[PDB]
Amino acid sequence: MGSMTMDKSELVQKAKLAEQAERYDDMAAAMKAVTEQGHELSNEERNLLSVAYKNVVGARRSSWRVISSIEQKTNEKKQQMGKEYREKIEAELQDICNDVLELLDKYLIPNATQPESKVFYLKMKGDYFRYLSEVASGDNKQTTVSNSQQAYQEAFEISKKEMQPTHPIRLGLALNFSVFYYEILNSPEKACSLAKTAFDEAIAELDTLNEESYKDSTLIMQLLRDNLTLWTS
Amino acid sequence: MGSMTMDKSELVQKAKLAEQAERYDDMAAAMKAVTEQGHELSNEERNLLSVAYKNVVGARRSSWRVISSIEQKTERNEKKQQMGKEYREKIEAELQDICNDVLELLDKYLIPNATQPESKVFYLKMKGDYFRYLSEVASGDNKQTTVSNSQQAYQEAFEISKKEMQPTHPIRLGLALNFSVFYYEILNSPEKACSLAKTAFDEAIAELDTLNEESYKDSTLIMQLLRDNLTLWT
Amino acid sequence: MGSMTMDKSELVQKAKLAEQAERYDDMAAAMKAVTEQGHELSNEERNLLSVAYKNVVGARRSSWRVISSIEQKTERNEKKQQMGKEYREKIEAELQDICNDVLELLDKYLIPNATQPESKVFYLKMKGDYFRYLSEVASGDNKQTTVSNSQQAYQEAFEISKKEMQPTHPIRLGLALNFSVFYYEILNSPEKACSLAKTAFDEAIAELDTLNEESYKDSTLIMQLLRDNLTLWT
Amino acid sequence: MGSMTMDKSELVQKAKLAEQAERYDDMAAAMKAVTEQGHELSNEERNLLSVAYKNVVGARRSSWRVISSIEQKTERNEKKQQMGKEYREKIEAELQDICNDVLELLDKYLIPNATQPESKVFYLKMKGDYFRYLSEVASGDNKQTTVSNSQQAYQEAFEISKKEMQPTHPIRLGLALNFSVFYYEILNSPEKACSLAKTAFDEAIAELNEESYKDSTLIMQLLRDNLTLWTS
Amino acid sequence: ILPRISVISTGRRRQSVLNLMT
Amino acid sequence: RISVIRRRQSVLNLMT
Repeated sequence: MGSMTMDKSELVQKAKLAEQAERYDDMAAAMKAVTEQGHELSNEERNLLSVAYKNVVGARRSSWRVISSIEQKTNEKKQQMGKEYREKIEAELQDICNDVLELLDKYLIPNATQPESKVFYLKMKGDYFRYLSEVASGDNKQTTVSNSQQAYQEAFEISKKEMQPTHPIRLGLALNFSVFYYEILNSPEKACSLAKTAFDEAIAELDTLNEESYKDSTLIMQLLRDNLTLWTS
Repeated sequence: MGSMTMDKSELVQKAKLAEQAERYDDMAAAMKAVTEQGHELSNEERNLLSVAYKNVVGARRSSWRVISSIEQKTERNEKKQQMGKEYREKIEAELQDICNDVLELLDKYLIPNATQPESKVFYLKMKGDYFRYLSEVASGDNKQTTVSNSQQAYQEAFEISKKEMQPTHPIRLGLALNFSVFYYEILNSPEKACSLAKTAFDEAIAELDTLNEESYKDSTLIMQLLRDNLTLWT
Repeated sequence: MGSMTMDKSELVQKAKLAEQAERYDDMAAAMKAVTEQGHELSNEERNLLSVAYKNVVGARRSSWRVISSIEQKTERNEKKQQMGKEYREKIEAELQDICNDVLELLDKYLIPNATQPESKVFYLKMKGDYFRYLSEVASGDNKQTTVSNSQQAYQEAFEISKKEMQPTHPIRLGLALNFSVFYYEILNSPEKACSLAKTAFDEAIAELDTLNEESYKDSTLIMQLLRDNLTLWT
Repeated sequence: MGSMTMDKSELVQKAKLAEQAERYDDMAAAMKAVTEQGHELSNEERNLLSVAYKNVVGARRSSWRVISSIEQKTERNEKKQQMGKEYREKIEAELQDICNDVLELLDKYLIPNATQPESKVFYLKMKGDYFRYLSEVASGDNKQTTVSNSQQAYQEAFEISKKEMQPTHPIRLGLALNFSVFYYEILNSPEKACSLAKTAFDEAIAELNEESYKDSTLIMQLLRDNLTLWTS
Repeated sequence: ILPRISVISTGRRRQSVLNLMT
Repeated sequence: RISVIRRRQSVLNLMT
């Protein structure tokens, strides 16, 4: 029929069907159209948009890592084909990320009315600028790196004032922001400091006797510990 | 000369990169272009072509099953059911287009350029397979056409393999495996499916008793699949 | 200093050679000697021990199923019946001895020395597994004992895993898989088995959606096994 | 009970059960006891005995190749090198015990009880085969004798087969196949190996029942495959 | 025989996370 | 269900 003649509920039903079918491009297109109608997303619609684009962008990020790795283990012929193929994937990745960042700037962030929603969407902006920064060369890198750091930093400040240390979004923001420091900024100390602080403050508040009730929090606490272990070994 | 100006070696290298990157649409496009150059494919190229299109069509087969399942469980919502129908039909059209491209390749290039029996059996089996995938979603008289075409391709490959190839040949064994699936799933004939599969397993094990099994590891793996399918089927 | 004069590093290297050579009785003997020297096993050594005994016992479980199926399909021939019974009982005694050695190691060395929850779930699952293997061939009051011991070990591992591990942890997933098999096959409770497997699958999928799946390929492999059992059982 | 109180029919039934159970050491033990009763083996008994030991010795040959391949990939660490050497020697000792048991059955029972030329060629080929398997792992000090013993058995089989059997007979063809493998791989004499295999093939192709045609052509194809591999 | 599969032998990248608040 | 897409030879004679 066409997305421009469809109600929000029909596009959401389409997104859910695409998700079950593991057709994430279809899922992303449906949720992009939902977002472009301009109304603040519900929690369910936010999750559908975020999962769709995580999978769409993630396929390209993973291909890019595979092709970059083959580029290094190599013959001028094979190495130039790998460079061209990588630039092919880079171009798709940049298009995907720019679409998401367009959605964030034009719809999601200016419609965010609650602090939890604002932290989430700022963390998302940081993430997708980080994904741009993973492949950005020379010049344009400085803008995406700065735009990533800025988005994370503002979410970091809201999260520490508005959220308890066991809150999964405060934990997840710290995790990804520390990854940004370690990998993009090559500041392993600050990355380790951020992750260890987040882990220590959460373990100080966590109800050890009802850990069953906080598996969303303990998941990211384990991820933070995993990264600290990996980085200090 | 036209829009595609890579030579065969460049295309094969790109197919290999796309396979590592799990980008099977790219991989299939590369191997389709290799095939359309019109030369007999090497075993390595034949496998790249086969693996690429198996992954491309397999994604649609998987999605089709999921959506068709959802479509038949929506008892009340006439609108979840109409949208599910249209989405299933969108996936079917993709599947039909993918199978069409493969069947085109087989009839234009692959089968007419096959001179050894091993190559004819491999491509006729492939023809049987892709008509079988069409049969999984076809209806009415189109299903009659696809089912008969699948069976005829399998039967021809079957008779060639029986006359020209040993029972331990992996291509002959793989043909027996997929042909039995055809009988079981498409023709709904489980006795025919079980008899084909056990006979192929039995004749292979009898011959392997005489041989050193070290150079037949790929035959043994397919025999284990025949074993597994028989376990499920009875 | 006594009969076993090799040190742990030599035994572990011997175990890895035996594995590559598909000599699993040798592999198990090496890793049993490692365990009996009191070392708390590393993750690598733990996996070697588990792979060794899985294959040692698996060979006997497979032979037992073959001989049992021959014995039960032997109607008129009496002497064949009695010979099949005696052969089955000889294989049963081997299987019982293998499981006894594993359970001895678990009760004497492995479980008492497991201080980390991951190790305790791993070894309690193993205890449940080997009592399950005994239950496959036991009868009478002995079967009552092995079924109860298997359930108790699985249940304790299960509770620990849900308190201390995330749904996506591969040891927690593999425990859910084998506990569901225990309900399905040993307790003949297919709906409870499906319910267990479906909750484990669904809770892992929901958590997996937040994660980079490339770091959890061992989890996704087991989730596919859960899904395959669900397909078979429904 | 025990093998020394079992009739031959019970031992054969035990061997067939062991085969189904993929318990080839049990299968060989049953058929060894059958052979040791001293009767000439039936066709079925011969097949069970040969298949059993093919698999028993074949497991060790496969393991020996795997460990040998590992050894040359770890030639720079002393503890792993000596572990590999000791483990290979353990496998070699099992292989040698298996082959010695078969060779003892051949010399004490199978070859002396063979009444027809076809049977004599079969068991002499088998003697050549199992001395060939000893030769595959033989130490430097023993290799000359095991290689000589293999060649002598194959040659006696070869002379009888040329006198008493049609070029098309699968046992004559199978002897030629394995003897040529002996020449190529053990005696490192590839010209003689190819000469032997080609002559055997060309002699059978000139003399080519639908059932006798099927069995002979399968081994003829194996001769062709080895010739192709060797002249490549 | 009722088919079923028990767990088979099983035998390093930093982690990031997406929050899916239900 | 599943569907799917050297060394010198020696031989053992198994007469029937």
